[PDB]
Amino acid sequence: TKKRRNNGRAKKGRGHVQPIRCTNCARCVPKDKAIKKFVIRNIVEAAAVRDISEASVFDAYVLPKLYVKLHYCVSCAIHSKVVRNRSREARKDRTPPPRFRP
Amino acid sequence: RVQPIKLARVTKVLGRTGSQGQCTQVRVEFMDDTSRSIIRNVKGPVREGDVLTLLESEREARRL
Amino acid sequence: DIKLFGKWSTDDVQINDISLQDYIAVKEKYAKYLPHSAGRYAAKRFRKAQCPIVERLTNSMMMHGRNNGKKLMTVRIVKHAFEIIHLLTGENPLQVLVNAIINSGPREDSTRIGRAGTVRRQAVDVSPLRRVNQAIWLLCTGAREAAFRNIKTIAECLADELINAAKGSSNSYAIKKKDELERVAKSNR
Amino acid sequence: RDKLNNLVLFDKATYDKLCKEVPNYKLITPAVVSERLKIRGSLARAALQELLSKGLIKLVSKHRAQVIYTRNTKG
RNA sequence: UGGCUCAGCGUGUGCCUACCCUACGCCGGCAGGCGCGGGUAACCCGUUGAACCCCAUUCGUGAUGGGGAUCGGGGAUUGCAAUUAUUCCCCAUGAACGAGGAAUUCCCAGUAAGUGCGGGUCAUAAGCUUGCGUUGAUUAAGUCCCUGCCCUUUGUACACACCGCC
Ligand SMILES: [Mg+2]
Ligand SMILES: [Mg+2]
Ligand SMILES: [Zn+2]
Repeated sequence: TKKRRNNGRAKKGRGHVQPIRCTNCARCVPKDKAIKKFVIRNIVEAAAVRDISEASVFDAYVLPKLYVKLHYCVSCAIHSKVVRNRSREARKDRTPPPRFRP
Repeated sequence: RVQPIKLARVTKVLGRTGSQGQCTQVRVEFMDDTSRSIIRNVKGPVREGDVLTLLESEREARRL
Repeated sequence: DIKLFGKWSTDDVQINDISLQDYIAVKEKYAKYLPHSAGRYAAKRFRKAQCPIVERLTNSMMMHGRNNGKKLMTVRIVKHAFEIIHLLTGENPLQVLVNAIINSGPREDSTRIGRAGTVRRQAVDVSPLRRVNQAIWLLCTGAREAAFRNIKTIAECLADELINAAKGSSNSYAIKKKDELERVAKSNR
Repeated sequence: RDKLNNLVLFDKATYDKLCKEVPNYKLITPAVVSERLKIRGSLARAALQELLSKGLIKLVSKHRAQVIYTRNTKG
């Protein structure tokens, strides 16, 4: 059965879509098909900030970040458990999951 | 040259770990430096406020 | 003050480390005339801690089949042994025992499940309660194994087990298995 | 470590060893003197009760299985 | 080896159906035997004087005074019937076995284990079983790793249902 009207990709008016290799398994994936992560991590640990701030020779030395763009085929994405299967109704919504800010 | 044995006091219990329970994860602070506080996983029964031996400063640190 | 076995007042002994200061139970609060009590200490977690450590050693000294219920034989051999260590050292037998407990307690260990390098994989330091529990068992086992095919008795075998642990000469099975543990834990960091 | 084959009874070279150095150290039992002088152990009980009648060795415990003695106060 | 010193279950004389539980005294070294009773039972066995253990003796690290396997001789009870040895006692030989591989069972406080005692099976009876009692710990107050279970989601070409199908 046609599981998604989306057909698992964003290709609507496009005839062809250039491919992008997976980061983990190193496999070609269609570009809009692959789930794209944009991690902005701390360049240090959460607990390393206290030790770094002492060694830093600047008083108000702001902490750099880590701007990495990640590409996952759904095989590596499920293995990393970044995406999960949803029910038939729960599959429909396209909003991002909550950000856990508070 | 080598780091001698020091002591640290458990303040809070994080939860179980080791996928069997034989290791419990807790948060400790060092009696030598109260501002110095890390997270250490221990084995055996632990309550809040006790103090335990430590043969090295930092081995593992992670969040469940 | 309590004069355990009629002598050896408990008010003189001390624990040299504060990780064990509140995890040994020879204090004046836990000062008992006799190391025998059906006090139901083990019906709850964090309740064997206040059980007198002399009571705990007495309980842990009976093992291996023919000796699991026999407690009067254990208390008497404990009494014989404590006079033996008091004679051989000149000082308080509880101080002989307490030094044995501290010096034989394995400060760290290691425990994992998956594929391991030699024995274990990751090193995890033990709790002070585990330090006392393992030291008591290791001292008891050293006496138990030393008295299996030799003319020596339990009290004297326990005496050298406590003494070699208290001073430290790598003759106590309680410290020898402790250091054998510390080697593997450090190497598997 | 195949046999101990201790002498059941004393000879001249061990009778004097028992009576010149055994009542010199505090830790004395039929067990300890057995691993020092290489004696049987039933004879050791007989010898110890001899030395108690001779009066050079004090008693401490006197139990049916763990009978212990000691040296008198030195100095 | 001798002395000391303690339990709780629970049971006992028969329609058919013959067969109770035993105190005490005498004989025999013991297994047993002979009379004087009691109890159809909180009335007698029975203050159920059990074992463990407690205190002293000998043993003394040897396949030993551990071990009692195997086997010989003798004596007693039960039953018509004991040989293929019903059972028990006594004198004898004293075997393997010196803590047990890969694997694997049970268990969280009066538990395991030691330890005996009832009931059933019974003319004869327990290494079993069902219950009771004495002594009484270690570690743990957790996890889904190995083994399974429950709820939800999901895929299935399974529906005798994965030991499926193919
Ligand atoms: Mg499909
Ligand atoms: Mg196309
Ligand atoms: Zn991939």
